[PDB]
Amino acid sequence: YYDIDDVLADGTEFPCKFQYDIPGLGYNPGRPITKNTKLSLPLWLARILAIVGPVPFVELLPPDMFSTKVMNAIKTDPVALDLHSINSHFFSLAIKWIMLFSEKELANVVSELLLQRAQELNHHASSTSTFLLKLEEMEKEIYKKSHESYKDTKRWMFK
Amino acid sequence: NTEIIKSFKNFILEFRLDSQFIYRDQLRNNILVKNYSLTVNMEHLIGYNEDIYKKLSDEPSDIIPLFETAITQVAKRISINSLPTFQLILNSNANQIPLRDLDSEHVSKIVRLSGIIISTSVLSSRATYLSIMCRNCRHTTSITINNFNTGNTVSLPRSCNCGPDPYIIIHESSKFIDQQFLKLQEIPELVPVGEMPRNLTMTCDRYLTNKVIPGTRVTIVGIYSIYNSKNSGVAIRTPYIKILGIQSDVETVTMFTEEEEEEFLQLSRNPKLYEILTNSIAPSIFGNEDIKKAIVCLLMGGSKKILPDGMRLRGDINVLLLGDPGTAKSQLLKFVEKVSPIAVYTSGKGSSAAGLTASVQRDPMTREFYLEGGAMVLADGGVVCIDEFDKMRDEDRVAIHEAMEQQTISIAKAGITTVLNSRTSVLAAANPIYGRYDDLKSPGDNIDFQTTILSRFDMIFIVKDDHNEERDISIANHVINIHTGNANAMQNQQEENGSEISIEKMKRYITYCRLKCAPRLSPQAAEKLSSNFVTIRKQLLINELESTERPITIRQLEAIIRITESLAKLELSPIAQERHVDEAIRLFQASTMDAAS
Amino acid sequence: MYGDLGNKLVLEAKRTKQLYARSNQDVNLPMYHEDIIRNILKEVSNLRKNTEYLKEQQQLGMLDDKVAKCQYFVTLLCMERNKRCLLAYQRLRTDILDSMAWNNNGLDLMSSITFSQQDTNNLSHQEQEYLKEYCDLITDLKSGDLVDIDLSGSLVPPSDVFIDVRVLKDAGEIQTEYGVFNLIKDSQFFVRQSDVERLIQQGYLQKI
Amino acid sequence: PDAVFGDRVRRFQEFLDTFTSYRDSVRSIQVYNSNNAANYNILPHRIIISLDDLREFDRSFWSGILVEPAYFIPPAEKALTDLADSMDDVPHHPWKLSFKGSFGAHALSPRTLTAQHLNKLVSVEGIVTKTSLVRPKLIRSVHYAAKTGRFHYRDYTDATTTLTTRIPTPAIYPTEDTEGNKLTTEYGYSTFIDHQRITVQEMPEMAPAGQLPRSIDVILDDDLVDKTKPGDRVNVVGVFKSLGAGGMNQSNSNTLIGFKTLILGNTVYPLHAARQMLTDFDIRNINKLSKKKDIFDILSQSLAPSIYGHDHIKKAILLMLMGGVEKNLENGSHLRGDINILMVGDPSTAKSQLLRFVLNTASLAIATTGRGSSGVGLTAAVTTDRETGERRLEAGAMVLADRGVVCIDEFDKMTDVDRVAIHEVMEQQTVTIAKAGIHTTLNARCSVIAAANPVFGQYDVNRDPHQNIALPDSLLSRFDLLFVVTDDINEIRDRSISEHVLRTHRVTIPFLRKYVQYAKERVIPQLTQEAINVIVKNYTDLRNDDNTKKSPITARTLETLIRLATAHAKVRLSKTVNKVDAKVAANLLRFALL
Amino acid sequence: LPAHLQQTFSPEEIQFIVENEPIKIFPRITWQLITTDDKALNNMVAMRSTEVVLWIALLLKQQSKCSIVAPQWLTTKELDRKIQYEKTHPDRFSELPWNWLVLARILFNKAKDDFHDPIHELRGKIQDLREIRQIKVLKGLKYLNESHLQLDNLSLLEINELRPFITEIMDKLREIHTASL
Ligand SMILES: Nc1ncnc2c1ncn2[C@@H]1O[C@H](COP(=O)(O)OP(=O)(O)OP(=O)(O)O)[C@@H](O)[C@H]1O
Ligand SMILES: Nc1ncnc2c1ncn2[C@@H]1O[C@H](COP(=O)(O)OP(=O)(O)OP(=O)(O)O)[C@@H](O)[C@H]1O
Repeated sequence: YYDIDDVLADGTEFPCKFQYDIPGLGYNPGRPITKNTKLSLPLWLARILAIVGPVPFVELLPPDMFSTKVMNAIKTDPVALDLHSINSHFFSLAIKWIMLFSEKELANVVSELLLQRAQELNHHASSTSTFLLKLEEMEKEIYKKSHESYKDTKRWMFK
Repeated sequence: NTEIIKSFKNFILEFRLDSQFIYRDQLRNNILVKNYSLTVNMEHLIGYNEDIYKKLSDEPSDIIPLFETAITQVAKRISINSLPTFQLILNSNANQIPLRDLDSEHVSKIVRLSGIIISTSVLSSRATYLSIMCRNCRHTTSITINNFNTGNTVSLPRSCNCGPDPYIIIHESSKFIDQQFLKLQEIPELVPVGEMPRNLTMTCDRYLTNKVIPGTRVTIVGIYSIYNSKNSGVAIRTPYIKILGIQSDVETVTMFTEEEEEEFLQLSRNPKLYEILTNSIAPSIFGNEDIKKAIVCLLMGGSKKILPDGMRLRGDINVLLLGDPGTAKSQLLKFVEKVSPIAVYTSGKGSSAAGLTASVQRDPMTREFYLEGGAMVLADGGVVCIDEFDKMRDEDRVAIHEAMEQQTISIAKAGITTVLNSRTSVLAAANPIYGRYDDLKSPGDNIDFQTTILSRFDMIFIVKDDHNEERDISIANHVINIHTGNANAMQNQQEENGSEISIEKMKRYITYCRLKCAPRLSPQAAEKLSSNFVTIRKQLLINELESTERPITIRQLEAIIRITESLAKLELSPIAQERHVDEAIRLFQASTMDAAS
Repeated sequence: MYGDLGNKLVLEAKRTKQLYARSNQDVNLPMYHEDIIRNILKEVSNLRKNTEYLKEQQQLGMLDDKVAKCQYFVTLLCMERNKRCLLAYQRLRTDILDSMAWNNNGLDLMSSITFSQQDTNNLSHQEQEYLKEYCDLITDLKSGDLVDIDLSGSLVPPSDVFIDVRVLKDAGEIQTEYGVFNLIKDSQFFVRQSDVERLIQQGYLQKI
Repeated sequence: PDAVFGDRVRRFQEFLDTFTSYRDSVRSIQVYNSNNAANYNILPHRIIISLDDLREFDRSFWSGILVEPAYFIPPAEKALTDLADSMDDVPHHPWKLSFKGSFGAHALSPRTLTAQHLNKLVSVEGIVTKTSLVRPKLIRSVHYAAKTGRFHYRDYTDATTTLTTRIPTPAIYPTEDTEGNKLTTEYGYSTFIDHQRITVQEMPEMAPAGQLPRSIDVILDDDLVDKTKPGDRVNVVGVFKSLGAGGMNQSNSNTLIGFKTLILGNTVYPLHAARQMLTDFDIRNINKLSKKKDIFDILSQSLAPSIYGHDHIKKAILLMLMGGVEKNLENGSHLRGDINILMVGDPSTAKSQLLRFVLNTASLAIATTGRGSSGVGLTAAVTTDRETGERRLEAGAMVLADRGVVCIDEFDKMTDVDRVAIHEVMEQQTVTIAKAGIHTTLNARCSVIAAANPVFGQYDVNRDPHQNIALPDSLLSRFDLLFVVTDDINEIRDRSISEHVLRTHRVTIPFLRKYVQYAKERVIPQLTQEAINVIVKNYTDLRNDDNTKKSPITARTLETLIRLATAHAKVRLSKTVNKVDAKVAANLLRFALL
Repeated sequence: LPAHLQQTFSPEEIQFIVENEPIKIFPRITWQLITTDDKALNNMVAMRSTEVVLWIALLLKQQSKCSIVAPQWLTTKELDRKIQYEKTHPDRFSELPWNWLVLARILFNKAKDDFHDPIHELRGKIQDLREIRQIKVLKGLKYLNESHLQLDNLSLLEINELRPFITEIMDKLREIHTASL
């Protein structure tokens, strides 16, 4: 698949900095970029630039506010949370985070989250200015199939 | 007695029309997402329910909740403890005796009202499940208080072997329901002789509260029971309604069904909307094509930017209509009132322009100064409409200068100083200095001294009086068809059902299309309007050197960009284009020339 | 910054899916964004002549410097990052006209794929030769079956053998095979099952 | 008790590890308070329990605190206070809690009340505008039989224990215990506590437009009284609680609620959307950019990111907002050390634009909208009887203006009765009033920002530049800067405007608010003979050129001419009044006058 | 190329696999059937059973020359004993006819006016049993482990209704479990 769901999800930004000083700039004069300078990085190049060197080039700093000031909020009540305005996806960004990181700490704690969100979703499936709908919209695709199954299954079962 | 209970638990688990098994098929659907509520439907409920109501009419105030104990006992059958009690919602429709027959044969019978709700109180609490302690003997019991005869259905007795009235209300194991005391007002059209309208009071339960905003048409069905307050002659009491269910019309908070939007998308792909509305908006208006297009863009509006800094832009447009008497600027304004979601109509004499926005007064309880009234705070999201902008000089201009252009007032009267929000949209229709002389002299003499209001509004029409001998005779042919014969009421009903749009369809899709899409104009248009303005200012600049003064300043240039954003809300496209924007200036280029001649 | 227009390119690609796949089968595919893809065809042109300068200096200037190797990677990576989107929008374009090509693959005057979206019927006229190369290929798949099996429609299973069907919006005399049914205007039938399958998908009969 | 006490004791062994990191903290805070009190020749009992130490490893004990918060908190106190004595008993007041953390979806905006969580933990935010009185209250008085020398003991329970609805004691003070001894009471060993109610409005931006703001109220205790100035973005957390008898205490009880909403809470916090602690890093960088000799100009251009030009206006706002000092005269009247600028301009020329975004970075300076009811600087003797026998001079609008800024509009579109009030508060820092009560001189450090419009359209050039608004010169003489905004039409000027509005329908702010609020805490030079020698020469030539030209200036204008340069050195963050500051002060007035 | 309903069955063919099962009739009539799975008989005798496939018998009922016998568990005195073995056993469902829900809906179109008093009793005694199954299914999925389930007695219909969501939740959590190591 050409992956139209997440090719934009790697289009999002990500703040990290350098370890070396490189004259390769495309961001606009002053072609030497000084080291340890915090730069907004798109996920695609930044994923492999933290790999290619021994010592890689980009200082991968963790955006630990996407670690510590939300691990607490999801370790309390997984019912109505801001899962969305902090990150327009919470799923593949968590996937491609853990591939470089490989730490089972938060890899346990979102595994608690999903079944709890799923526990709402099935038994929410039988049949307002800016922020609110997309709480109800990141869940949409995941169940847009599901209640459309229940919709026809009544319409055969009755007359 | 009891056993009625057995006549209904053995009745709602099987009532159906032909093989759909509906009430279990919705209660199951209603215990899941938490609402805990019912409705009733048609006739046999009526057919034998009168045979129950011939033993419920005697007191439909205590054995109405004898329904309520039943459905909990069918609820636990669909569970297998955290189980609340339920509520009821009714339906009935034959007519509406407005406010006439209200003491003789209507104590504790089912009534139906049509009114306009005006005033909401703050919430409160009464209990429904308590726990009770005897003082020195320490008895423990629990009493439930379900339906009412306001307070004091039953009291607390003296028997625990401890002393008299030893009973106290703990707050550890208690539930609560909320009441309203919202006030109802008579719809001002049904009983005209010479009278002034009256008013009643009512309460409700929590799973039907906060469902109304002030300024709406509404209908309601409920009881007409009587309380007795001891804060006037013999022992007289007062009337009030105990409501049951508001099967209202629309809200006029964006949840609705899906087949509504299906036709809307099926209509919005046909690209004839801009021309077909101008015939179908006002079925009683001869032409007036430049003015008519200004109204549809006024009703929907643009957007609002809270862009990542401190300040903000104002996403709205505000028009004026000044001209000779007999050019239908008046009766056009009643026409926007019914079609708007929220509309008020205060169009006359300003009505004490300091008391237009805010009022404070002493209080019957605690002698306090709190905020009560306003014409603007009622009218947010929608459109107001006023007139007579010649003979108000007192406070009408000093009250709208702050109310417009930033839409952020704060009252600094004796109590609070709070910046309450406002997102209003104004409209006015004045007279010039008897019309003809302002079109037969130097083009001044419109407002008595100041033009500073005129820079605050962008769109200005200046109509006039021609003498074209073929357009009047059609008009004289027009209005006799609409006065008597009512043949165009049969004609426009004949072009309705495939080509035109009635009034009740226009209202519902405007609130849908505004509250879904969010436009933005394309950067290819940025070269277009910039090249437009520099000669527009120059056309003004060539006029000032000829000793011709007055008014154009830069609010209009940031008003055209809202105008071109307006039809983008109409087409519901997330961009804006060039055939989009060239028709937009074609409305405003026409209104630049009349600003000079 | 770099692949920014491709982000909003694939963003409006998301709208084309949700328009079709939620409402109904009737596609009315919007437009091809030649104006949008000409912008990224301009940036890929400027980016390509950027690296051949450093391909020219890597033997003469910095002398295959480690900095220059990373400077090749950003120019390498931003190419293919752009390359990922521009075909993905290209595939989701062509993976929905096939559904138009399948359901009306020839049932009644096939090569009349006219009276159909004239503002985009010149757009997909460059894709018509792609489209008809489905249509030519779908013909020999109909004939290359060693027995006669229908491949044009009839996807819902049959239930009964007698179905009341009404007609409207149609005239003339059709159905020369399987016995002529003599279609007059606004007159219902009461027939067997297998005949009307080639006419309901044709869209002449209306209600089951 | 065994069932209701067992999970107390099992918690009594559980939470002792949940203060492994606080059992140091709770004794370190008192050992010096025990020390300094013995060598004078002070803090309450705050034990902040986080969520984290009670959610990582207890679940049954957890959700009891967020479902039934009535059988758990006096367990947590009683097991706390023994650790106070088991740690500290050798040297010769209950230590209640605060409970900070997150909550997981209990940010009930009080426009909404709850059906789910009544009698539970609630997090509430908003603004307070009531600020009622303070009044002590007894909890325990000790009696003493003066004959036979023996003592007694008595505690009074009330609606203040926050949780247990005990049998009340409808009594004030008893006499004659079961003896023939006249009872004596020791008041030094009788303990007291205070009691203060405050009403909280709604944050009037996130409540959607269908209603006026609503309100509820909260009873707090001594530990955070006088912390709540009226006009603070406060955020409280406490228990939800009903009290009062509804339906039985009077008979027939028809349509009378008897269930008052109360919050018996703890631990308020001011928020900001005064306490901004910065590290060594940012405090050093702000000195590092202080080393540049251009940063007065960069701050001018980095303020209003929408509007072209007006750099004379733009430097003035940041000069005014940061503020110039007033050195009070010892046994003498202090002078004006406030600064008070004014604007006027022909309409739609961004005169009200920059007036509303000074309120976002205001640093606790909440202004009005200039609606000129009597109350702009006064009280109007509003007491509301304050529970039958208390009369209070309720603060109208100057308790918010103190060491802050205000802004009001529409001067000529006002009556007379506000203009007499703005006379007093400008010539004098204080108002003093005796309406039906007490003469009281309460102090105020204010600084107005003005906005008016000319009367007769575009008539400024063809007539006198003066009298152009003709409001009384009592204020014009008390003001200094009358910027007259031009709107001249040039084809390169407007073309530049046209794209810049268009480019924005789609050096930082929080660093800027730190820099000024750090610069209110640095020392004030005032002292260099060199800079005072040049400015008086700079005065004298225009003292020859004020009277034969446009506008006569006075001696108080010299007190500006120190004050602008005095604040201009506050931008420099130095203690030497340089020379370079005196050149921008002269040049700013030269555009203001010519 | 359906591209519409691919990952599961539509509800119109789940009846198609069950209609090809045989039941018993009471024939009436007297070459006849050469339908490649036929067992045509001679002049057929009434008052006797015969295992006949379903879909031809529904067609044989429209011309109305035969009659149907209900299967042996379709009395109200039989279904009651099913509701007791489950109400004492909240662990799972006990005893299942395996195609019961789709079997009744075919049986209520001129296959209901033949049997001895089933109206106002049978739809009573079925629609209760549908939800009691699905109340049981709501407690089960909350207990979801990794990659191992226990569904013992489910109708084919709920299998067509639990299907299109139960995959991609456990599949998406299969990633974060496996890509963690
Ligand atoms: N262009 C028009 N098309 C249809 N009807 C019109 C038009 N202009 C006026 N009328 C009719 O005039 C009738 C009475 O309107 P009226 O005479 O009150 O206007 P008016 O209020 O005097 O105008 P003005 O507001 O300028 O004073 C209405 O029934 C309306 O139908
Ligand atoms: N001189 C200016 N330069 C740039 N933009 C301006 C200027 N004047 C007005 N604008 C634009 O016009 C909009 C509103 O201006 P504003 O309403 O503040 O005028 P005003 O200061 O209120 O005048 P008045 O008080 O007389 O109504 C702003 O969004 C701003 O971008």
